[PDB]
Amino acid sequence: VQRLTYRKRHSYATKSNQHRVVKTPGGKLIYQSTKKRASGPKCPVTGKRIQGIPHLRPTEYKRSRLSRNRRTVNRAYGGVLSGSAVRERIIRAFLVEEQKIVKKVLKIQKAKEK
Amino acid sequence: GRVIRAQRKGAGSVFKSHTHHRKGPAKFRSLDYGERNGYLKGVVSEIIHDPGRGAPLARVTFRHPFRYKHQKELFVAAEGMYTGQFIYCGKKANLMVGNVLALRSIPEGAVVCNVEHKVGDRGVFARCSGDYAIVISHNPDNGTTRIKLPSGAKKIVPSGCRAMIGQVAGGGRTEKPMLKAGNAYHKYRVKRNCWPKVRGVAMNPVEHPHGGGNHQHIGHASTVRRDAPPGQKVGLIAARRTGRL
Amino acid sequence: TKIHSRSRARRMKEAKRKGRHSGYGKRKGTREARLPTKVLWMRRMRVLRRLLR
Amino acid sequence: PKQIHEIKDFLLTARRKDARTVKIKKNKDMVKFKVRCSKYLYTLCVSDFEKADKLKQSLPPGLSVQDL
Amino acid sequence: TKRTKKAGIVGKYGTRYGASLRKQIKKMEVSQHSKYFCEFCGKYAVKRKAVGIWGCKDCGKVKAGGAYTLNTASAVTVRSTIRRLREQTES
RNA sequence: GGACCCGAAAGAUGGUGAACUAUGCCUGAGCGGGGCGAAGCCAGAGGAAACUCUGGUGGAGGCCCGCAGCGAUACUGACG
RNA sequence: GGUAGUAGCAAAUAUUCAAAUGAGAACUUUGAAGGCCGAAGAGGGGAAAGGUUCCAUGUGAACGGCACUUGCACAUGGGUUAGUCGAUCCUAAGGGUCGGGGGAACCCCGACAGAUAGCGCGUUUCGCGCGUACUCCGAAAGGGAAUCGGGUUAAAAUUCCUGAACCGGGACGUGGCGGUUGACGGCAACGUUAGGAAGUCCGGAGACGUCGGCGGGGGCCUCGGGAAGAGUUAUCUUUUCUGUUUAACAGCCUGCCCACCCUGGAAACGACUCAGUCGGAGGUAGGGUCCAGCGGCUGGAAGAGCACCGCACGUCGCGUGGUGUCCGGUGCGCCCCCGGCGGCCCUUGAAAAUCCGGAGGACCGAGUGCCGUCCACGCCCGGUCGUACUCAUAACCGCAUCAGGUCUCCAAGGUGAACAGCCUCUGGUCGAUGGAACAAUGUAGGCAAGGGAAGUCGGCAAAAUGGAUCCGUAACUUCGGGAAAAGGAUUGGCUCUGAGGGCUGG
RNA sequence: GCCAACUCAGAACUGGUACGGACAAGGGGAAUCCGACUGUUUAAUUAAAACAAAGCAUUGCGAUGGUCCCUGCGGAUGUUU
Ligand SMILES: [K+]
Ligand SMILES: [K+]
Ligand SMILES: [K+]
Ligand SMILES: [K+]
Ligand SMILES: [K+]
Ligand SMILES: [K+]
Ligand SMILES: [K+]
Ligand SMILES: [K+]
Ligand SMILES: [K+]
Ligand SMILES: [K+]
Ligand SMILES: [K+]
Ligand SMILES: [K+]
Ligand SMILES: [K+]
Ligand SMILES: [K+]
Ligand SMILES: [K+]
Ligand SMILES: [K+]
Ligand SMILES: [K+]
Ligand SMILES: [K+]
Ligand SMILES: [K+]
Ligand SMILES: [K+]
Ligand SMILES: [K+]
Ligand SMILES: [K+]
Ligand SMILES: [K+]
Ligand SMILES: [K+]
Ligand SMILES: [K+]
Ligand SMILES: [K+]
Ligand SMILES: [K+]
Ligand SMILES: [Mg+2]
Ligand SMILES: [Mg+2]
Ligand SMILES: [Mg+2]
Ligand SMILES: [Mg+2]
Ligand SMILES: [Mg+2]
Ligand SMILES: [Mg+2]
Ligand SMILES: [Mg+2]
Ligand SMILES: [Mg+2]
Ligand SMILES: [Mg+2]
Ligand SMILES: [Mg+2]
Ligand SMILES: [Mg+2]
Ligand SMILES: [Mg+2]
Ligand SMILES: [Mg+2]
Ligand SMILES: [Mg+2]
Ligand SMILES: [Mg+2]
Ligand SMILES: [Zn+2]
Repeated sequence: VQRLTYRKRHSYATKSNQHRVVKTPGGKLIYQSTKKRASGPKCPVTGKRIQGIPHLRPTEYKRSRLSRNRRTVNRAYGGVLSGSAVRERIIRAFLVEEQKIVKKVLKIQKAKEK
Repeated sequence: GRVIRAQRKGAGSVFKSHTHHRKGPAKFRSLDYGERNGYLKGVVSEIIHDPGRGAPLARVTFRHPFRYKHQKELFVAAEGMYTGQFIYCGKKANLMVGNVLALRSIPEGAVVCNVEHKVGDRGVFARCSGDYAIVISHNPDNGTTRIKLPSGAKKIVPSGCRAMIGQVAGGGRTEKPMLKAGNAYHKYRVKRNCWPKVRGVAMNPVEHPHGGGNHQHIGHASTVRRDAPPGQKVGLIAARRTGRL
Repeated sequence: TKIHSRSRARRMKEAKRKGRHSGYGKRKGTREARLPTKVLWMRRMRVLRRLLR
Repeated sequence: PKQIHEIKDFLLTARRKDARTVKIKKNKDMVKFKVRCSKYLYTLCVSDFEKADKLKQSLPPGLSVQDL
Repeated sequence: TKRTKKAGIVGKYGTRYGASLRKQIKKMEVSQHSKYFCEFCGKYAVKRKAVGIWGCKDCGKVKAGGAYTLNTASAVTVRSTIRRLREQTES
């Protein structure tokens, strides 16, 4: 039953001082630092996760470190809005513009009548 | 011969307000041409809890009148408002709960909240949970509107002062008994260092006029002068009467 | 390394499985501390629901 | 370290300038050919000793080769 | 089985604070923890998030209401008064 | 006038400490194993109905025994 | 000076035998035995604090409250190696300031009385466009770019050696990719190593309380089989003990619990959790997408490490060779991480640096070369300071080598509900000046016939009770309690019996 | 057919009635006084009936304001109503 010690001069069990126990080829246990759990991108409209993007730390998303396909979604507002949110936005825009046209036409017709 | 607690309050440094987790001041939009003449539309995006404040607050997003950007505001929530609702602020805004209107456009008998005192001050009256002001009458000659405040006082303000239609949300909070000291501790922890309170008669004479004596008692009338100096002005200040009604 | 054998522990485990040393005079915790009724209920619910499925 | 699954790709990798050395490990069940490049060590596993020998013969003359 | 004759939810307080105060707080305890009808999606899924804030788990709409109830009594009266005044102005 | 020598409790002036302790604020960390069994939920029984009852599930509490931690009641024990 | 060679040396269970050295050994070293710490340690590291106490050699005097051959003492030398661990960067509570306002002045308030710092585009270095009065200090536990095995010293290492990776920055070359100027595929969720773009605008991550259940992963604990070595063997024991390993990183696969997409349209309602809950706002069902991983395989990598068995020099080869490192089970188990629900709040539980994505499309290129290119490979560089050691019953504070005080990480087996008490393994240790005797009086710990509070101010102290299972439990009550009320019975060992599950096969 | 765990409940036999065999671990009951309760306090003679507490009541105040700090200038309550 080998007992371990911290590998760094951090002696407190904070969120940024998380470790895992790993067995080395030398037949002994050792600590290894593990990054804090991070939530991936979230859709502001629905509040649910954005599909197709892994949950990494902010610096792990850097272009030099992560492939473009892993941080991009091939759709309008891809990576920012969910598919349902984008569909809702498109439908709302189209219908609101149509209603604006209808209102303008109705106003013109009323003006012509009077 | 020692400074009393009430006196020490003014210096602060332990009696300052606890505002670390607050979400910023709640106020109307700055009065501008759009609100003065027509109306401007915003959308309620969130209803949030402001620590130390009973009333919930509403985040409202507006389109900037003359800049390509979003105008973000934090209003004191009126009861009945929801996320995704459209809020209309201006002189021509419709008389619906949640809309901000100039008092000149609000008919008599209307219930409003966060009423401005000076035109453009962005709201100072009737902001607490469950509170509201009532529009009494208008005077077009001097352009002044009369309102009844939550305390029952009648105040005259310029008719250009704005007010949100409806009452403040969160009413009835004070009805619930707290039942224990821990609830009060939690309540005042986010407000200020004003709890618990030690009675003056429990202190020694050196630090309170009520202190001292072989029995616990004030020893002189608890009513004090309005002009009594700090350190002597304790108890019932300038009381016109005392006791039960 | 100094000898510390597990033979006695294994023999005691065998005897306990046979049913020895399990009387009322060998129990210190309550029935609940020994085996929660919640654990028993969870086991029964899982078994019966799996059978029904 | 990276693994090359094709002898043609292994030869392409060994033909480039930055290929420093080649190490041939003789395991019981296969033969491993390791090319040391600037960035990565490329390992090719050959299950058959005949193709392993053919590869060893086909190694470029100018590349150092060592046996383990 | 009828676990408590009359205490109900306030049984968590044991024998503290007095019977009158326990009975008084029972109303708030029940109301603030009950579910409420959602007018936007027609479901009984409205729950209190914090004092005055009521969110629906199904459709996600959040409303500002009473401290311990979704709708205070005075809210309906205020709505009726505002509607009457708006109708008078519009007519 | 130092006024034969030594001696006050005090008074004044100008500076130094919150590494102890008191309180507010910011940012971290820590707290076995058991007992009681509130809301909510499932099933069954009685009854003409109203409704009542029973057995389970669940895990609330400035709740209880209690380890660490924190504290310090008695021996008016030891030491003194 | 007398006191006086007197008061004292007494907590933390404990020492003994042989040998070596030495003038001198109860106290130094080796071996053997007998004990203790007993994993919320007397073990192994850190933060503050100390500052050489760290390591080697030697030692007159002093000191180590007896002693010493000895040493945290003394003397002479040696020792702390970083692009990856920190500071450094960001901002928190707050601190310090310009201007302004006060002030005899030392100074006071602190972005509040005001022509802000500057920031982008193209360039004849000038023009154009944006520009809300602090671009300052403040965390070796908050946020945060990047390293892993193996080996090595008397004393250093994620810093040294070897091997293998990663991060940031710079510049080009080769190949590839697009031009329907700005890719392709999928009905879709979305997938593929590439696959335009400037002012302007928008979103997300960073980014967050506490408690309870359940589930997943890693390490540990535990059972069985194969093989290697060791222990016991008057008797039995296919038995007892030890070890039977796989790092960062790259590729492929897999796809928890959720979330999402397509077909379809449901009461005889169904599905479903330990608990909940979900469904014409589209359930069950069928088929898919995505998300986590401390999951699997491969490369790293057996060449390494470990165990065992041999040959050789036998004073100095850090020499030379072989065998194995295998196959399964189990769980309200223990430590850590994660997922998803539920409870609580008149409490709702940071900011910024930084990074990613998106809306728009001014502007931009050619025909055998041009314009772009977050793609692959190749090339170069990476500062400054800290790094020894203790972290405490002698390395910090308490005038000391003081039974006090001082933040935190790791945590085996048995009994047992249990990081309760007791015993044990790894690791540490026998350090508390020693010897002889067993007076009074004391300190600490027990017992005591008959009586049972008569003692005493007073039941002070001590004694009695105590875990678990079964039966049973009054007055009063705020109906929640009282309650473990009270009052009774049982408990060992051995040999059995019954009940309570999983997987596979029509 | 192949595996799997410790829980529970019974029955014989048996020992000098011993058996939660060490360890671990409430004494109980009937009343009076005080304080509701949990919490806090005189570091080094007093832990309590003292302090706080939820509950109850009173007083001032609508910002050109109430209370308070400041030599002055200006500040705390106030990111408030
Ligand atoms: K993607
Ligand atoms: K004074
Ligand atoms: K206080
Ligand atoms: K008080
Ligand atoms: K008095
Ligand atoms: K009194
Ligand atoms: K004289
Ligand atoms: K301090
Ligand atoms: K703290
Ligand atoms: K000697
Ligand atoms: K001045
Ligand atoms: K300033
Ligand atoms: K830091
Ligand atoms: K290395
Ligand atoms: K934080
Ligand atoms: K929660
Ligand atoms: K790594
Ligand atoms: K773009
Ligand atoms: K070091
Ligand atoms: K230290
Ligand atoms: K007596
Ligand atoms: K007496
Ligand atoms: K308590
Ligand atoms: K108490
Ligand atoms: K006490
Ligand atoms: K009191
Ligand atoms: K004021
Ligand atoms: Mg009194
Ligand atoms: Mg248990
Ligand atoms: Mg301090
Ligand atoms: Mg107790
Ligand atoms: Mg521990
Ligand atoms: Mg030394
Ligand atoms: Mg100045
Ligand atoms: Mg800066
Ligand atoms: Mg709880
Ligand atoms: Mg085990
Ligand atoms: Mg080997
Ligand atoms: Mg675009
Ligand atoms: Mg000193
Ligand atoms: Mg057990
Ligand atoms: Mg003044
Ligand atoms: Zn809804």
